[PDB]
Amino acid sequence: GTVNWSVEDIVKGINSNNLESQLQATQAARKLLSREKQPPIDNIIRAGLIPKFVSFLGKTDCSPIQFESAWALTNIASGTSEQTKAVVDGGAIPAFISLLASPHAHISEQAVWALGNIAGDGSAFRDLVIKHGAIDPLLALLAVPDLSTLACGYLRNLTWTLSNLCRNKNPAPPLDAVEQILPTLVRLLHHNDPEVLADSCWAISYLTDGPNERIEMVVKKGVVPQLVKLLGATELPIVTPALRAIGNIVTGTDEQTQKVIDAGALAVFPSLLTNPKTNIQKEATWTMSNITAGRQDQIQQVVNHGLVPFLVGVLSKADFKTQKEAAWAITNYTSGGTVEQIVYLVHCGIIEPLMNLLSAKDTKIIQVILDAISNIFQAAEKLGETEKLSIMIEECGGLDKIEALQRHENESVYKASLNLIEKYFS
Amino acid sequence: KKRVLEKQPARKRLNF
Repeated sequence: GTVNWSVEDIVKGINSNNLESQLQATQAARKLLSREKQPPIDNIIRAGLIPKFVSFLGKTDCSPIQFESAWALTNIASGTSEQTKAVVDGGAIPAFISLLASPHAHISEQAVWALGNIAGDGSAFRDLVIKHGAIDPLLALLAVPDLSTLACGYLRNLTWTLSNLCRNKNPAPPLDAVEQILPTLVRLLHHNDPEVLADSCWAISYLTDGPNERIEMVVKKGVVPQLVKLLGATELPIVTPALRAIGNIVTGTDEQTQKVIDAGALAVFPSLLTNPKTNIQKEATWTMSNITAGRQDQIQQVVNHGLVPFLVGVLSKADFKTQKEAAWAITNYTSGGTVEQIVYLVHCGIIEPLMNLLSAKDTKIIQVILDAISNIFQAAEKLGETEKLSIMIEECGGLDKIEALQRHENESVYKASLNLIEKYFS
Repeated sequence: KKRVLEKQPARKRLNF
């Protein structure tokens, strides 16, 4: 008889001095907040029930009311930032951290969920939860020989809460906290459950989004092989975070990019650059562009894996954002590549699609394309072959696009097009 | 030069 209660009855029951009346009222409140039709969180907050739930969180003798209040506060902290702030202002962080060590698995799981919802609000509440000392109990909950002995849902919730503790920036998670969490996160990254894998991979992608110091921190744990293995997975929820993490890693030093390459990541890109999902193609092309901005030996490893034809294909037909990432990749290739590599580019058939891409409203893509065409023309000069390249660019209908860009609102575009016209077409 | 970009897990979850 706790279904479809009024906030008035719940308030009257909780305000009584009868622990059982309070328990039934809190259960009614939980059921009201556990509905799928927009829970009445604001009504429960305006009634002043959060402090009473926070107090119930500490009644060890009555574990049912602890569980009910934890569920209710978890659902309240799942809403807007203001509702999570109301939960935190009730003093719920320390109460949930204390319940993390409860002998009842369901109560501890609800505490993990509540702390995860709180930390997911932003950097401020995340760092506050970390200051209150939640990392040590959370990791102690996972300190077991084999993770497979834990319940699937419990482990998934723990993984999600940790990933939220690794999330958000400005500021990024504390360095000590990341060092304390990484071992368990890597242990979870090798688990067999797809949801745990996806969440731990998202956490790793979070930790690798930043300065090269954090990327080095993550890479020192030896996760690049596992990340590449997950990159070749069949489930998109696992491939997406893996690709994001690989991309973040290759945005760092050339040595970290080489660590990625040595793990065999390039061998997976033939299918990533042809993935039916647009986001996968876009982020794979972005990763390829960051790889082509590396050393010449890395460009040569890209060439050896036969990925230049796939970039040509992406430039020929793909979403405009993927095509722009491919143009950036080609520009970096030509800017850092050897003459033989810049010639292999044309031998693969880049000129025609790269020229067809010049007839776009986006100005930055035009600047990138014209820089790439300047670099290729310089590579041709270096072999006394500019004339044949010019005839090629004029045959495919590009010269018309180059001379049309001589009039353009942006200045650098028309300046570069005029330079090219007067320097290689006379 | 290395550039930056521009299925994620729920930031907050409601039990049931």
